[PDB]
Order: sequence, then structure tokens, then C-alpha cells
Amino acid sequence: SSAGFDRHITIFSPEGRLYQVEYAFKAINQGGLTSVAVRGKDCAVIVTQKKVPDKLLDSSTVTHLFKITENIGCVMTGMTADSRSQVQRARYEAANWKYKYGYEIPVDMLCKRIADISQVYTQNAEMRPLGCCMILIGIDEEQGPQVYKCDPAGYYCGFKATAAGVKQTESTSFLEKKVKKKFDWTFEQTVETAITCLSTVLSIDFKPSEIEVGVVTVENPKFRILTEAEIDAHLVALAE
Amino acid sequence: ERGYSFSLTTFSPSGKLVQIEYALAAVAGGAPSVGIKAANGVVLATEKKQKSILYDERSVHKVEPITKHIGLVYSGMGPDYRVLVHRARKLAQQYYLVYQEPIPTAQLVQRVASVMQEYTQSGGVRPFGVSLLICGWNEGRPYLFQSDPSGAYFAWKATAMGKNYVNGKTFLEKRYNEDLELEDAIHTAILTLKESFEGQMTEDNIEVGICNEAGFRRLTPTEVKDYLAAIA
Amino acid sequence: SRRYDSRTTIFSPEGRLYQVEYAMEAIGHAGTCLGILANDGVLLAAERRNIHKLLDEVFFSEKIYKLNEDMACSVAGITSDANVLTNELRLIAQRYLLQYQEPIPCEQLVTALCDIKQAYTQFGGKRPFGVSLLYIGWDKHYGFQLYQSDPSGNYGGWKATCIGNNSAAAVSMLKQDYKEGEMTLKSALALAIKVLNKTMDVSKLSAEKVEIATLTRENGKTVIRVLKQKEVEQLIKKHEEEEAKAEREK
Amino acid sequence: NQYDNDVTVWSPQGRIHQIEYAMEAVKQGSATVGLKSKTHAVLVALKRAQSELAAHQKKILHVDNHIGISIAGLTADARLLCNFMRQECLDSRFVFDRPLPVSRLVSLIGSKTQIPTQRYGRRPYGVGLLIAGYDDMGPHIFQTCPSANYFDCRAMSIGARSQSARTYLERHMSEFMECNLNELVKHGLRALRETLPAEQDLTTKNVSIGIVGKDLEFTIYDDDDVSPFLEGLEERPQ
Amino acid sequence: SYDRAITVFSPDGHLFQVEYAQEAVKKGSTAVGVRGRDIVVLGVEKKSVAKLQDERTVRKICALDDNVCMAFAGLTADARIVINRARVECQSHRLTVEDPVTVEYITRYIASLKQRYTQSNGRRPFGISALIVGFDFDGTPRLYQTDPSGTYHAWKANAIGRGAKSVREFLEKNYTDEAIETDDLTIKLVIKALLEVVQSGGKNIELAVMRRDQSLKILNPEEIEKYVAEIEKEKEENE
Amino acid sequence: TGYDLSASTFSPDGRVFQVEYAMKAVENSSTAIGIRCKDGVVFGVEKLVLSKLYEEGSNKRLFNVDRHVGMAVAGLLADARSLADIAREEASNFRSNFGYNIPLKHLADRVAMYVHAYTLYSAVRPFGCSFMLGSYSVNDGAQLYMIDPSGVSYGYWGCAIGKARQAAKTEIEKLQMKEMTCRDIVKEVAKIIYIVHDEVKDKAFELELSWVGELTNGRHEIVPKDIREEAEKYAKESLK
Amino acid sequence: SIMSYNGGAVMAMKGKNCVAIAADRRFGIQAQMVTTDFQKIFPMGDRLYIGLAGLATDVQTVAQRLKFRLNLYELKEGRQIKPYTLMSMVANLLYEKRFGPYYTEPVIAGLDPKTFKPFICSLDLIGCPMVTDDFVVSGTCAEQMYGMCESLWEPNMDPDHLFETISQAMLNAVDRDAVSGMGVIVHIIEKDKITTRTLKARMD
Amino acid sequence: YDSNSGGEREIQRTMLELLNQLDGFDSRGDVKVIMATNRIETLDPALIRPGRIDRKIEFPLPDEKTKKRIFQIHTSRMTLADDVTLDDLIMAKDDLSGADIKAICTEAGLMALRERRMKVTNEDFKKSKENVLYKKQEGTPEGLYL
Amino acid sequence: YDRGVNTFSPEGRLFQVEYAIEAIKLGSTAIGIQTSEGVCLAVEKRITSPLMEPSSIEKIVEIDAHIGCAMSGLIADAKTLIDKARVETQNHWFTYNETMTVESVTQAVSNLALQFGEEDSRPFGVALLFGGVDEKGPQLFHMDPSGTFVQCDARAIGSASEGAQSSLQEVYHKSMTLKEAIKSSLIILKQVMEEKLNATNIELATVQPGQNFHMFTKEELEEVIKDI
Repeated sequence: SSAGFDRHITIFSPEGRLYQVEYAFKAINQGGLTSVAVRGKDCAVIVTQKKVPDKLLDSSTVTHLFKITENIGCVMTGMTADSRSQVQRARYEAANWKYKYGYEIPVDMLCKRIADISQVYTQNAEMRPLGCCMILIGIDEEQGPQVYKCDPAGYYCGFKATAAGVKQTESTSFLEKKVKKKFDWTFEQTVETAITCLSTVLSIDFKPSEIEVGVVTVENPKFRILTEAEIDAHLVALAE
Repeated sequence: ERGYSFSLTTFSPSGKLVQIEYALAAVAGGAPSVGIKAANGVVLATEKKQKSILYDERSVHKVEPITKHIGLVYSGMGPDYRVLVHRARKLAQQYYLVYQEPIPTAQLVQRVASVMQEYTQSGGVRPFGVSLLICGWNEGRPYLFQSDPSGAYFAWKATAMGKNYVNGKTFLEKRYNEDLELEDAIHTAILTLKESFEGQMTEDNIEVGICNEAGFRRLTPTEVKDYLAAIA
Repeated sequence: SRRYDSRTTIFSPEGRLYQVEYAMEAIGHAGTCLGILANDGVLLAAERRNIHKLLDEVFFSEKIYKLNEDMACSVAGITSDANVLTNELRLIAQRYLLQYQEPIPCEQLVTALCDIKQAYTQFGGKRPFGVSLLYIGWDKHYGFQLYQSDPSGNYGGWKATCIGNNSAAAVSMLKQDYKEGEMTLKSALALAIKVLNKTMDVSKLSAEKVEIATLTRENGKTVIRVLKQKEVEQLIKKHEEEEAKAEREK
Repeated sequence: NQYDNDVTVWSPQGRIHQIEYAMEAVKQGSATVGLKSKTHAVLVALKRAQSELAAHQKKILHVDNHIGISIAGLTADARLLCNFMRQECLDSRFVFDRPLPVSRLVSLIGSKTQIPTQRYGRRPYGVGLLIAGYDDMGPHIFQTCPSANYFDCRAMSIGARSQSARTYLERHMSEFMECNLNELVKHGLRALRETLPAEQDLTTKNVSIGIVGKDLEFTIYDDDDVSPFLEGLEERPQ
Repeated sequence: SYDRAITVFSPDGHLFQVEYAQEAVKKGSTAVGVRGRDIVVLGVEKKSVAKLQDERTVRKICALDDNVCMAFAGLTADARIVINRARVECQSHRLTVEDPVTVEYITRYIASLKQRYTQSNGRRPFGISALIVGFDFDGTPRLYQTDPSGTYHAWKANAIGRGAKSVREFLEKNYTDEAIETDDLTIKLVIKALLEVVQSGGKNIELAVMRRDQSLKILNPEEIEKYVAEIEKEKEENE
Repeated sequence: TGYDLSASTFSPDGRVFQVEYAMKAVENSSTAIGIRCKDGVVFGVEKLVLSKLYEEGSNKRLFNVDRHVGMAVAGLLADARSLADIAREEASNFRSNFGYNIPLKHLADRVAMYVHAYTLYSAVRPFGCSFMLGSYSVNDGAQLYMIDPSGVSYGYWGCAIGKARQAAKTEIEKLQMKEMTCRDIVKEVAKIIYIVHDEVKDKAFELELSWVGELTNGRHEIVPKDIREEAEKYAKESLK
Repeated sequence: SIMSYNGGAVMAMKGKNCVAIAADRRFGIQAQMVTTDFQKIFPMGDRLYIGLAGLATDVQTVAQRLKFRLNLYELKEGRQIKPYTLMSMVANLLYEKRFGPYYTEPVIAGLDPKTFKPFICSLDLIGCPMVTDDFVVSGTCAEQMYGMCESLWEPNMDPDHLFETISQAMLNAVDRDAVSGMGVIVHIIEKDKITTRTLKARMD
Repeated sequence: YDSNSGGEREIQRTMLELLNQLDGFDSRGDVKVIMATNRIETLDPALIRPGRIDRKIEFPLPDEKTKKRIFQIHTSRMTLADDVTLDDLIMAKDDLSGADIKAICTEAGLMALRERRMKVTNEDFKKSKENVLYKKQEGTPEGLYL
Repeated sequence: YDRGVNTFSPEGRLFQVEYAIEAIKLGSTAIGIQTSEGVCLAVEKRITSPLMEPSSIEKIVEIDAHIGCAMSGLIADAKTLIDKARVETQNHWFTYNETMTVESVTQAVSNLALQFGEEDSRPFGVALLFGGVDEKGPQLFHMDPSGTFVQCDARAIGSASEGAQSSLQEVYHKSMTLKEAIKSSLIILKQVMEEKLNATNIELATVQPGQNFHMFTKEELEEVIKDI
């Protein structure tokens, strides 16, 4: 049911429900992308994938992994059109923290700053909701690794392990019993949890090429994407 | 009619105003936060429950004190809370350094809620469904105030919104009368707070803020459960 | 469906004011106030919307706002929309006292905010002010002046006022009790007690749920008297003593 | 038909009719056929007036020395761009001290009409301008449309009953690149007179003719100036 | 088909909200008036005052200068703006061009401002009108009117409100040179034409006579009764 | 029910049909494809002809934005020249401030924000025209990036735009790009472009060709027909 | 200079339970007298004053802008203003003009609104508050200014001794100069009552 | 309509049968047609072509001269009472019909029989003057100050 | 249906522009004539009530010393553009030292004819008739709110312009002098008017290079009456 302009605007329904925002919740679901964010003891591993319909697809540009800072990366979901616009913004707001405040941002406030203007995108319907979804990571002093996620409803969010998106609902359900455990996680254990959670969602387990797996650990604090050489090495390690 | 259009606010044929009235219906569907004005201090007990066990409450904080002597809690929806937080963080600190002194919280509720009035009352495109429970300590006598999206500031010794707003307000209307003992007022305020609350109560299921006359102190789930349930 | 469209800018269609008819409906919603003629002073009354005793009552004067040392006002309407008008006229009265170093005459004062409220009811599609606030004070020319603000821009200022729509029962009482030259401000105060105990829906004149604010002319202090509930309680027993005296006749 | 209101909102089929609605205003104007040879160019238009005593309003006018133009449709946007054409022609004539070729000049006109056809609250502009000019490589004839698409042509025609002009143009426009001015002008009116109904004039004051060349400055030919062009004419058959 | 009216004209060539606005002048406060070679008079009444309320607050007709006075009708909300808006311009015509305010200048300002007042979507139109009352320099009379479309027109006498043409028919006999030869008969003729307008009870009746360039004074219930006595005596001796 | 009118506002299904209207408006345009070889990037445009309709060789969809960059565009010609000037002004900012060759990856991101911002505001409209971005440099190399009206930034070895983008990209997978010279890559497009898009629908037409690469020393200029023996390479195998 | 143009000297010396502030009555252009009734110290609220020395315009303009923002705060909350609040109000108002600041010598002397505790402070024309507990020193001749006030001003002063202390202080420093003179007014306020006196000085 | 029927659409088409019935085919003579109803716009312009194009009149609010005249003729044939004056009846009312001035004197005679008086008695004169002081004869919005 | 005003029609064309032509019908009827010796024009005042002053509203105004004018349709919108061009003719007499030509007066108003801006929110439906004597002698110009400019030897506007233009072109004389234009003006006048002719019913406007200005003078209207 709808009355007035509430179809085209974000005002709340007589039941206290938003319209243009509730349609953007599944706008990420139409993107067809599953990014699960899980954090171990000293490390956090992000697992993603991509589709290659045509043989002309370039791995470089179509790669969904985006690195905001040397020590802070991210990943997106849903429509990739709006996601790139938020990527360069996170680079700009992190640089303001570098310029003004002089040091690296904890990224906990970066989620707040991005979601604050993401709330402005949710404020006026003339500037479009910008239905791109953002998932963040980073390193804070004596906090170990961190994991953060922001959808385009405009709040800052992060926890131990949090995943939301198209198929991420089936991933978090299996990981509740899987992640606990809840003890010190080796690098091979975190990668094993990336395929096993994907095996419950998908169970295709195709070539490690198409899937993109990042990691954030404290040895060198800089964020690094896993090389295709080591991904196939850990893939044959968990499956004997 | 209609007839009032917008800017700053919408229209009603009979009373109040339609449109944002529907956002007011979402205010009752927000997170319930109890509050207590007891003796020389103000106590604020909120309710926070995560969707799944994969979440840790140590990250997201529902209590974000603007000043050392003034805390706050929110009754309502999401980041529109955090929007007025940074606002009041800018708003209250400007007036703090204008005269260089905090000045009693009565003028703080005057100025800080003045722009919050305009911000909530004036057209924001989409409405704002976040209300607040205002607290502080002024000249030895603290204050507990309750704002709303409509911009009507109240004064309560014990108040509740969100859930129990129908039950808890009538509860505190009967059992609580005038001013009573400090910790004894917290007792009956939590008894009605657990009325509609879930049967499972843990350190992470709620949070209790307290405004001392010596300045605000934000508690943690550790000391929240170690106090009492039943905190008194 | 010519008048069913949301406009708020241009007028209606037979010459009647479009929104002003609906603006007076909001004035008659939960409004309370009264006024009467008094020599060497003036008196006003207020009513607390919430009778719940758990309130702190730390707002002190709430339905009565003091915009000047020699002048005050009584808000009837939405409190959120009126708080913008409070500081507005207060700053306009302050910038006038700043400019001429002389107290702002209430002639142009009231008409200033009435034209300020008129601009919001004229153009820009802006929401009209649904709050009607009174005016009281003293000037060097006409002395005691009483005014009432209206949304349309034409003030309802008179020597008497009706707030709200429920006060229409007191209007026939004020016209029948209309008198000139006798004060004794308590003669009208005891009459205002009869207004609340009879014409108003709430009987017995609950003290904590009402307020009485009076202004007595004093040179040059012009003391504004916030009572508030102190001797109103004995005025309750005073009006009931009149009711106990009236039943002795029959 | 509600999807044709807003120019910003795309239709269900993607075709915005606000341009096609202005195409009607371009096609509701007078019949004008422009053409060019290698040596010189000859552009022709038509005049119509309210009454008999009212002088027929002229269309072809002069802007740049080497740029002649015609016009059809709304005169409001015509003289707005005409004065805008003056400012654009005097840009390089002042700073660069040289005239602007039609090639790069109309690229600014096409961008000037892009904003009113894009943003909300704006309307397209019906324009019947037929632009001519001579750069180092010879003459160029463009076209003006609300779609803001200009095409370099030897001959093109817009306005009313101009579909019959293109048919007479196709075989003639290839053969008109050779002959000189005089016989080309009377062959130009031999086109429009077949488009227009054959039972009426076609007087001296109801027709517009102009000629521009590399070494010949553009001169407006109207009224008595048309008389040398209308003498020695072959009457239309029956 | 029919979009009613916002700004752009209706298919018939006219407007609606304008025509709709003139009916407010019909339901507004009625007014009358006359002019003469030297002295001029006017009237409004339609006060609906019960005397139990402040009489100075309901006062409407004012004067920019002693030479030119303002007489309006309808609601006083927008008219209070017409007062202040004309007071600033008449003070500018005071300031610039120090000569006494000419009626052509001041009326065009209000008219040019009353046209942009009805223009934007934007500034709200006027639903009321007004009629300028005063005298030209050297004792010559001047009276004009205003229109919601921002135009001005001059009349021989002021007749508006209910029965504009009916009073104008009575103003045909007012065209005689006898009115106004003496200010005693003119005021008696004002109460005559006003007797057919509304109640004409004598209470709310308010008339101010301006003789030559001297500022007008509202007639108190003293001379008004004497001018009503000679009007009743002229009616009794007419048989 | 009126949900597809506003481009800025979403629809109950989670997307906007105005983007589908702009995407299918590109489908109505004539076939223009592109492919990148080892040392260069090949561009092409098929220009339709009805009657004449005008002087041959003008108002072509081939545009030159930058020294090392080129344009193959389709759709409405005014918005094609508009998007050409938007990129021309963008290439003018990078050349003004810096003065060296703008990388094609970051150039596509700058144009991405432009086209994306046009889809955000309901005041302006999403452009229903598409273009082909490609470039070559000695340090950079040959890249070909495809941009869509929705604002998605990405690139493939080859792309297809026109009435049918399926049958046009069908033979590109069997076409040998690297090993065969760029001059042979031009004829590989010219042969099938005559094969497909049959002359029954459009009687007369003309095929525009443009190439930039090492043989041109990084400069972009339209290559004529008879040059580089392309006229004979066009009709050789295209008669089948 | 702008200061010495209109002249004037403000000296606020605090007693034991009371606070006194005084300023000369002389108002004139340079060496020429105009009128002695021009008011310098103006009342602010109740039981609190402020001194001003400098251009009469900057004396009236600031006092008008100060009373402006003061009544704005006092009408929102009926309670009075604290000396620390007024000290920050004048310092912020004078700092709003960076390169254009008004030339004056504001001296705030008044009781606390809550209790009888007196407090005084002095502010620079650029908005710099100068914190002094009780006594301030000014004048013309150097030996009388700092030499006498040490043995004159007591740690605890009564209104009697405090009035005679600033008396000879304004007699020796002012009347020594030829153009200085024309009387001095003294304002001594306490919680019980407000006392206002004037100093006897020659008219030459 | 009462209540839900055949129906919200077709009932307009069987009312359209009335619309064509009055068009009409073929209207010639009379059978006079005099219509009384709120709005005339229900008839289509095609109906006006056969008729009836003569004129339509509106009944204005009767003024004090009409109130007294209507009340006089009704009391002309049937004799009235002398103690009841017609001046205070027409003066105390503004814009009222001739029927409304009638029964305000009936509501006085209404309560009069409760006192058991068939005769004309001065006890009702005050109770009728009380109905003049009772006012309430007219009301209509307004409410505004113009 | 669903007329989009300045936004075009589904057919299509402008609509309110045509409705602005209807706004000429409601105005007073003015019939202009251009002759070799001068330009004569007449329009009915159409006095509604005897309270109306005859010279209060006039349809003939003077733009420049040598330029006459005749307004149409609305008044306030006319006098707006009237006084406007009067300032435009003043600035043209400064920089160029010469009075503004009647020609350039058209295109000056024609640029602002339809702005679709704050003026021209709603456009003005005022037609303008431009008379005067330029360097080419007496001329008479006609324009409409849409900005059309066509030089007419004799032009009529207002209500009766339909029936006025009928008998106009028939009895019009291009090569004759003002002597016949005198009686030729009252012909169409007495036709369209249904009431007796007096100085207050209509007004005459005659501008000549040698005799001017003139404009017109008092009590020359009743002279034409008795000359019948």
C-alpha cells in the first residue's frame, strides 16, 4: 500500500517504514555478489568472487577488490557503478584525516564519515539513494585486526565477524557454529573458513582465479591481496 | 487540506500533522531507553540487543556523552541519533567556549535543543524519528529532560520511551510519586524496564548510564552485570 | 477538486482565506488563555497541558513567556513553532531597545511579529504559524495595551481575547461582565476563577494544572508577578466560598 | 502522452517527443532550399505575411561577411541565436582578427541547445537556421534542428512541403556543383516552385534569395534584388 | 482541459485566482467617498465593533501625508503591508524629488509592486484593493483606486463593496456643482448615499473630511449628529 | 505504475527502468564495435545512409578527445558530441595542470563520475549514448575500456555496441589479437561488420575506421580506406 | 592619541566585604573641557558595574552591544550574570574585531550574583583579560602610583578607608596635571546596599 | 448510493439513460420542463441543443423588506395578533427565508401551551422577545476578520 | 488535454501564445492607418461608469519624441514595456546621439517578448502597435506577445478587429494623403461603435513629420464629429 509521493521519496509509511530505502536493500541482492567478512585472532580474511561470461573479460578492471589505503582495504557488493564513487570518497576522507589530524585513521570514524554523507544520499531523493554497499577493514593500535561494513542506509558498523548481502545470509548461519571454535586462528584456518562457508552457499568451488580473497594481518600492517599462486596452494591444502 | 504544504512542516486536517506523524509511529518502534532522575544524579538505562551472536557490543556504543558532566541516551531509530551527536558535539562545545564555562544545563537544553528543534521541525526531506533523554548536573541540582521529533521538551523524574511507553509511563505514574529515595527509585524503574523486556537478560542486552554531580560516567557491560539486575 | 490541492501560497477560490480558516482550527485545539480589563495593572492565566504530577515543573513560566522586563506574552498553540517566535520578537525588541535605548512600544512591536508571521503565510510555500500568543505591557502614550497574534497577519488584538475555541463560553461571560474603571485587580481575578471553574472543561481549578501570571505597573520597575500556584490555592477556597455563599440565597 | 511532458524523463521507448514536437515547428515554417556549388553558394527561402498590405516578412539575413543564413519557425530563439551568432562571429574577428569557419563555430551552437534539451524545467528550441560559410576548403552548408545535430551538406531543405524538394534535389544537387551563380539561382527557385502549389505565385516580395562566395561577400537579395533572378523563367507545366 | 489557475493564463484568455480574488473585496469592508473643488470626504463603517474591544486596534484608514491619505478595503493583514510599503515609497518621494507626492508616481509604485506581487510562484497575490484619497497641490482634488492586477484608475467618487453600480447611480445626482459648494451639505449627502449601504446605524459610521490641503479629522459623535439633524430636517421639509 | 518515470528515484523491484531505457536506446543505434591489438587499439563506426543524405565524410561519430586517446561512440549525435566535449574538457584539465599523458584507467574513472553524476540528479538526465574508450602508450600499453550509461567502469579486450552486441562479439573470441598485426585486426572487424548488419535493413551505409598505437607514435587520427591497403582487405573475405 | 583624546581614568579597588570602582568626571576634547556629567561607569544587572576609559563612542557602543547580548541571555534565564561570564563576554566581543578593535579600557568590578563575594578584573582593548585580585594602579606621576598604593591599599579594606585611599590617589595623580581635573565619582557597592559618592576636585 | 449495486459504474450509465432521455429525441412541444436541483452541469452540452436554452434563475436571500412581506401575506387572510410586532422580527434577523421567520413565533407558541393558554397572553410576549434575545437564527462560516 | 503551456503540444504548437491572442480580443479595439503624410489611429475608451475620467486610461502613449505608440490587451503590462522602451530610447539617444528608430524598438522588445523567466512566471498578453516617424517617414508597426514583427499599412486590434480588418483593406488608400485619411478613419469608427460619438468615447492619434506632436490635442475630436 502507498499514499501520496512516498513511492518516490524516503518518508516513512504509516507503519513507520521507508520506501526508497527498503527497495535499495535488495538492490545489492540484484548485484549477485557474495563478500563474507570474517576476522580471526590476529587476522581477517575477506572472500569474494566474480563471473566471467565472455573470454574478453579483463581480470584487472573487473576485480571487485578495492584498496583504500596501504594499511586499509575494502570490498563492495551490489551494483558496481555507485561503488567506485564511494571508493575515491573513502580515499579523500582518509586523506583529510591524514592532512588535518596527521596520522592514520582508525577507520572506525571513516565508516561514520562515509555513512554520514551516505545518509545525505538517503536524505534527499533528488540525488538518488546510491545503492552501492561498502565493507571495510583496517588496523588500529593494540586493537588487532578489525572488520567493518556499511550499506547505503548510512550507519557505521563493525564487529568480530559480520557479513551481509545477497547470499551472505546463508554464510553467517553456517559460520555461527563454524567460527566457534573462537580461538587463535592460523592463516590456513582462516582460508579454510572462506571456502567452507562458500561451499555451503555455493558448493561449486571453481577455479581459484575467479574468486578474489584478501587478508589483513599484523606482520607488515599494509593490506595485501592474496596472490593466485598461494590461493591454489591453500585450496589444495584444505582439500586432501 | 492538506493546506500547510511543508517548510517547515507538513499538514493535518484535524490535529497535529500527518506525514511525519508516521515517523512518530516509528519513534514508538525504536529502541526503548529508560531514564531516572534520582536525588543528586540522573540515571539512564537503555536496551541494546544485537541480531545475532556474531556481534560484539564493544564496537557500537549507544551512549555517546557530549560533555564530561553531561551524558545522553536515545529513544528512537538509528543514525539520526549519531547525526545530532556530532551536531551536539559541535553545538554544545561552541557554547561551552563562548563564555569559557559550562553554565547550568538549563541553558544547555535551551541552546542545544534549539537547533535540534529546527533540525527536526524544519523539512529534512525524509523525517527524523530519533528522540532523546536529556540529562546533566547544574548548580548541585541535576535535570532529566525528554525531547522528541516534534520538538516538545519535557521534564520527568523517571521516563521511558520505545517499548513500555504505554505500560512503563503508567507504571511510574502509580508506584512512583513525587521524589523518592535515589536507589529505591532505580529499583522500580528497572522493574518496569524488565516488564516487556525479554526473559533473557545479560550484560550485553542492556546498558545503564549515570550522571553524577561530579560529572557523567559511562558504565560498561562488565560493571553493569556485576552491580545487580535489579541494579540498586 | 479546486481547493483540494496543496498550495499554501496563493489564496483559495470565493475570496475567503484558504489556510487561515484551517489555521484557526489548530488554535482552537488544546488552547487555553483569558484576558480582562484592569486598572493600574493587568492579569493573565495559563493552563498546564499535562496534569501528571511526576513533572518537575522546572520550566517555571511555560505557557507564559516574558519577552521584556515591562512586557510578556502567553503562548497558545504548538510549543515547538512558538519557541521560534519567542526569541524572534525578543531579539526584535532587543535590537529596538539597542537602537533607541528606549522600551519598544507595543503598537509597532505586535505588528512587527504579525508581519513576520505574515511573510510565512504569504509566499515561499512556507508553513503558517498555528500559534496565537497574547501581548501585555505598558507604554508612555496609551498605557496598558492588550494584543493577540493571528496567523493571517491581521492581529486579534483587543481589550479581551478568546483562547481557545472552548473559551467561547467565557466570551459571553466577559461581555456580560464588561466593566470600566473598577480595579481591584482581584475583582477580575475572582472572575477569572469563575471562568476556569465554569466555562472551562476542567473544574475545581486544579492549581498544578493551571497558572496565573499578573503584571502590576510600577515605576520604573514594572514588576511582573509569577504567582504561581502559591495563593491560587486560597483563591480556589475563595471562589468555593463564593459558591458556598451563593447557595445560601436559595 | 504524459511521458512526453518532461524532456528529462525518457519515454518507454526511449524516444523523447519534445524534440519531434519542435521538429513540427521547423516543418511548419516556410519552404526553404539551400544549396552550394564549388565556386559559390545560393540559399533560398520564402516569405509570408498576415495581410495583403502587410509587407512580407523577410527570412534570409546577413551575419558574418562570408556567412549567410536563412531562418524558419520561432523568431524568439532565432534572434536570440542571431545576436549570439554576432557575439560568436566577433570573437575571432576581434581577438584573432579573422572570421570563424562554420565547421567549428556551429559546434558551440549545438552545445548551446544541449542544456535546454537535457536539464529539467527547460524546453527544446525549434530552429530553422540554414548556415553557410567559406573556409580555406570551400563552402559548407549545415542544418539546425532541435535535436542539435548539424550535418555538412551541399544542399538541404526544411520547413513545409520540403520532402518534395529533396527528391528534386538528389539528381540536381550533384549537377549543381559545376555551373556558376546566375543559372544556379534560377534553378534554385525552379525547385521551391514545384514544392509550392503550382496555381499561384511565387511573387517578388514573398521569396528570399541570397548568394555567398569565397571572394564575394554575402548580399541580401530581396524585392527588386530578386527581379534579375526572376527574369527569364520557365513557367510550370500543367 | 482546465488546470484552474496558478500563474499562466487560462484557455479563455483570462485568469481565475484573480477573478477569485476580487470577490474578497466584495465580502470585505465596504467604503464610500466623495470629492469636491476643495474639501473632500470619505467613509468606511463595516467595523462590526461591539465597543467591548479596543477601538484603536480596529482602526484601518491612515494617511501617508496630510495631502495624500490611504483608504483600503478587505482584510487589513495585506493592507498593513500596503501601508508600510507605501510609507517607504512616499518617504522616498519625500526624500527624492522633494516636492509633494504626486498621485501618478506613488500609484505606479504600488501598481508595479502589485504586479510582481501576483507574479512569482513565489510572492502571493493581493486579494484586496485600495483607493487613494487626497488632494492635488493648490487645492485640486485627487482620488484613485487599485486593482488586484496592479492597475490604477481615478473616479469622481468612491463607491465600492456591495452595490457598486447602485451607489454610482446615486452619484449621478452628485455630479452637480452644488456638491460640494458647502461642506455641510456634502457630509449630509455622504450619510445619504451611505444610508443604503449595509446597516448605516450611526455607530460604526466613520467619516473624515479633508478641507483643501489641511489634514482630515475623524468626525466625533457631535458634529455628526448635527449634520444628521439637517439631513433629517431636509428630508422632513422635502414633502 | 509510474515507478519508471523518475530516474533518480528507485522502483519497488530495486532498480530504475530509466537506465534500461538508456541502455536499450544504445541498442537502437547503429553497430559500432571496438577491439585492441598488441601495439594499438582499433576503432570502428558504421554510419547509416538513407538517401544521400549530405556531404560524405562529415559529422562522423569518430572523435579525438586526447593525443593518445580516441572515441568510438554510438547513439544520439548531439549527446555523442556532448560526451566528447565532456571528455575533451576533462582531458583539458589533466593536460593543463600536469601536461603528460592521462592514463586510460583513471581517465575512465573521471568520465565514470561524470556519467554517474548525471544519473543521480533528476534535474539532468542519464545519457542514452555509449562510447568506446581506448588508448596505447609505450609505458602504459594498449587498453580498451567499455562504459555504459549506468556508470559502470570496466574494460574488455573487445566490445560490441549496436543493434546486436551478441553476434558482433561472437567471432571476437576466435579472432587472434596479439599475434596478428593491428592492421590485420582492422580487417577482422571490417569483414564481419559487412557480413552482419545485413544490407536488407539499411541499403546504403559506410564504415568508419580509426586506429591509434605504436605505428602512429601514440597519436590518434582517423585512418582512411585506401590507406594501408585496407580497401582491399575490407572486401576480400567479406563477400562470403 | 585616541585614548588621551577624551581622556579619563578608571580605577577599581576591592575592599574586604565590598567592591569599589571609580572614574573621573572630566569629559572633553584634548585640553578643552566640555561637560562633567558624562557617565562612564554604567550599571550592569544588579550589584555589578563596569568601568570604561577611552573614546566616548567606544564607551557607549560597547556598553550598548554589551547590554544587548546581556539582556538576551537574561531574558532566556531570569538569573543574573556572573563576573566570569561577563569577563568572557567582553573579551569575546572585543576579540571579534582583530585589526579594527575599539580603543577603550574596560574594567569589570562587581559582586557575584550568587553570593556576596566580590571580584574584579581588567580587560585589554584587544580582548585580553588581566586578572588582579583586588587593587589596580594607575595615574600620572610614578612615585605616587606604585609608591603610595602599596601602603595605602590594605589586604582587608573598609568602605571608610577605601574611599579615602582612592581619594588622595585621584587627588595626587589627576590634579597634578593641568588639564586633568573636574571631579571624580566613586561607586562602592556591597550586598546590603549600593553607595555612590563623588570626589572633591578643583575646576581648573 | 444505497447500497452496493450493479452499480458504481453501470448506475451512471442508467443515469446516462436519463441524460439522453431529456436530450431529447425528438423534443418538439410542451410538456413543459422546469428543473430544480443543485448543479446544472450534469447535463451535457449536446442536451442543450434541443433545449432548453431559455434561462435559469436563482433565488437570492430575502432581505428585511421581503421577510416582512412574506410574513404579512401569510398573516393577511388569516388574522394575526396585534401584540406581536413585525418590526423586531425582521430587524433581528439578517438574510433568512419567509419560513424561518414563521416558526420562531411557533416555538414561542409551542412552549405557550405548556402554560395552558389558547388566548393571546402577554406572558408569551416576553418569551417571544426572549427568543429574539436567544438569537441563533442564522449561522455560516466565515469565521474570519476581513 | 493536459496542456503544457510553453512546453509543446502532442501535435504540436504553443497554446498560451494563442491564448495571448485571445487576450487581445478582451481589450479595446484600435484601428491604425499609415499614410504617406502621416499615421492616424483611433481607439475606443469604452467608459464603464460616469465616474471614469476620460484621460485616466489612454491606449496611445509616446515612446520617443518622434515615436508614437498604441497599446493593446492588458494595461499594466503595456505601460511596463512602454516605460521600458522609453528608457531604451533614452540610452540610444546618448551613445548614438540620435533618437532610436522605430525599427530597433521592435527587436528591443522582441528579445524579451517571451522570456519564460520571472516575467514575459506568467507571460504578458499585451500586443503593441508602434507608430511614429523614422528616417523613412511615417511608419506603423504591429507586434504580438509572441514577438512577430510585420510592417502593416493599416492594422487593427481589440474586439472588433475581425470585422474592422474586413472593411479596412477595402477602403484603404496607400498613395493618398492625410486629407482622405481624416474621413477614412471615422468610417470604420462609426461602423464598429454601437453608441453616439463624443470626445470621451474614443480618442484620436495623428502623427506627422511636419505637424507634431501631435500626438493629438484637446477638443479636436468633436471637430471631426461636426465635420460629418
